[PDB]
Amino acid sequence: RPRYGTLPVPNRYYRLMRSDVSVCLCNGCQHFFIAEDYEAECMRGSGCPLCRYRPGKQVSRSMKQILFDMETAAAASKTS
Amino acid sequence: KDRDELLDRCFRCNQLIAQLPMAGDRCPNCFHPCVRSFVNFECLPLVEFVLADELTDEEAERIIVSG
Amino acid sequence: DMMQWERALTLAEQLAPEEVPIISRDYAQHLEYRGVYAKALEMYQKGLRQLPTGHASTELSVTVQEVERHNEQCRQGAARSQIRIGNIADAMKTVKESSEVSFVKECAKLCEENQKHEEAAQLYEKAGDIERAATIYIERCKNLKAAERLLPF
Ligand SMILES: [Zn+2]
Ligand SMILES: [Zn+2]
Repeated sequence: RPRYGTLPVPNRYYRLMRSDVSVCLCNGCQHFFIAEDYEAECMRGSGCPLCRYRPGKQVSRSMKQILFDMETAAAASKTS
Repeated sequence: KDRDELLDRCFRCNQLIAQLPMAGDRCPNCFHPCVRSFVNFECLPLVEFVLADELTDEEAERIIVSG
Repeated sequence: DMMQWERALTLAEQLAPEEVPIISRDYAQHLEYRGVYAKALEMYQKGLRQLPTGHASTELSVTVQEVERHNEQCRQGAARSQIRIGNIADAMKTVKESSEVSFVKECAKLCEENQKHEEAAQLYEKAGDIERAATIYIERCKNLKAAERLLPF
C-alpha cells in the first residue's frame, strides 16, 4: 500500500514462490527487505535505514522527549 | 567467464540476468522489474501482478481472506 | 524553444510518439498570430488519441478529463480555422454540437465575409444577443423570416 498520504493510490500485489528466503516490508516505508538483514540494520538506532520507522508506537510520537532533551541541554550548559 | 552465483535471477521469466539491465532495473529477458532488498540489493523471489479491471483492492483483500 | 516544430515532430516520431500531437497544437497557436494557419489543420486531425485502457482506478480516471479538454481545445481551434478556408458546412456540426458561448460568438463574426449568411444567421441568434443579430439582419442579411421570430424580443 503506497503510503503517499491521504491520496488514493491502488495497492500493488506480489507473489512469493520460494519460501526459503525471509522477506519483510517496513510499514513506515513499504519497501521490501530481507527480514534478517532489515532487523540487523535496525539496530543502528535509527529504525528502518531508509525511512527511520520505529514499530510499537503510533505515527505521532511522545514529543515530550524533545522537551526533556532541551532540559538536558540546559543541564549540560549549567554543569560548569 | 562470469560466475552465475553473483548474477541476478529474474523469477518471472525464470532466467538469469547476464547483461546489464535497462532503465527501471528491469529484466533483460521479460522486462520484469527486479524486486530488490534495500540493504544488499538482492532480487528477492517476488513477482509483480496487477488485478484485473473487474477486481478491486478491497475485493482483492476480501477474496484473500475468504479463499 | 527553437520553434522548429517540424523537426521537433520529426524526432518525436521515433522518440516520443505520445508527445507528437501536443507540440503540434502549440505550433498552430503561433500561426494564429500571423494568419498563416491555412496549414494548421492536419495536426489537429492528427491530435486524436486512443483511450487509456487499464484498471478503473483514479490513475486511469483523472487523465481522461485532461486529454478530453485537449481534444475540445483542438476541435475549437479547427472550427475557428476552417472558417476562412471555405469548409463552413463541416465546421457547423462541431459548432452546433458545442456549448461554449464565447467560442460560438467568435466563430459567428467571420461567416458574413465569405457571403455564407445562412450559417451566420444560425449562429447570431444563438450568440447570446438578439439586438445586434437583428441589426445585422436588417442591414446585411435582409432575411425577414428569421427576424419575425425575434420580433417580440
Ligand atoms: Zn522503512
Ligand atoms: Zn525476467
